[PDB]
Amino acid sequence: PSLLKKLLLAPA
Amino acid sequence: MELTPDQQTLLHFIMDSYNKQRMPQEITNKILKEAFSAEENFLILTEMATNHVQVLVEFTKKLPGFQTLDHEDQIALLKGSAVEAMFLRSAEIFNKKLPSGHSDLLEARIRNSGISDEYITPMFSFYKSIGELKMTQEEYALLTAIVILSPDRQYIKDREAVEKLQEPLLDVLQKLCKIHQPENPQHFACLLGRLTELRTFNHHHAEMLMSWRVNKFTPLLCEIWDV
Ligand SMILES: COc1ccc(N(CC(=O)NC(C(C)C)C(C)C)S(=O)(=O)c2ccc(C)cc2)cc1OC
Repeated sequence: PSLLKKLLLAPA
Repeated sequence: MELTPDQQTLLHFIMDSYNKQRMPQEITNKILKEAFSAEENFLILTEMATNHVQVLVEFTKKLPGFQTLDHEDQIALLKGSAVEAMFLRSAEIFNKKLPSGHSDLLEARIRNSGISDEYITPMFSFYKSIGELKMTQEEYALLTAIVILSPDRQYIKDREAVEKLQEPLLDVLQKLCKIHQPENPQHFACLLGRLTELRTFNHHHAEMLMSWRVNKFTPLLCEIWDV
């Protein structure tokens, strides 16, 4: 996965 | 005139998330306290842009209904709006968050670093232009959300779902315009008009970034900007 996807999908 | 309870929830979410994080004072302080030639200008640009990416990803994630979009559409809106949302956030910091007179000093240092002024002059001119509209924190945060939730993007599969997400935000912004600038019925259209200038920065962002390269962007920045 891309860096953006990892950051976007990281649970809040 | 007054925001209904549903509109208040949308506005609370946007305002809480927008003002949660702040650009570290020490990043901007390096410009005046340390040597600032083309190389340092490039490194500081990278740190600031990285800060924008970290803030805007967090902000975007808290946008009302953003998680109703599939992951590919979420990524497309993020990448599609990145440059515009970054300049809007920088405009707010530059115009309202710096100590008195510091904006002119920071402009001075950038104009004297050595980096080509091809895209620098229109950036500062944009800040001056939006600065004359005397926007509130609410207006900056809502315009940022409106930019992100744009159904017009090259890449967005569910345009109608995005249009339905953006519509209540435009409605909140229109209400805020009527409450605080009642004497100017075109205030809402003026705010939105400033987004056409941002779209041109977005369209030519690869050439702009090229002009700021000193003889190299980080992996995260290469991803969000397609460079
Ligand atoms: C070429 O020099 C720069 C170009 C853009 C930026 N920036 C804008 C800016 O308005 N910064 C100001 C602060 C107060 C927020 C000051 C420093 C002027 S920025 O925030 O690093 C930025 C904005 C937008 C994009 C697409 C990339 C990078 C910063 C730069 O120097 C470090």
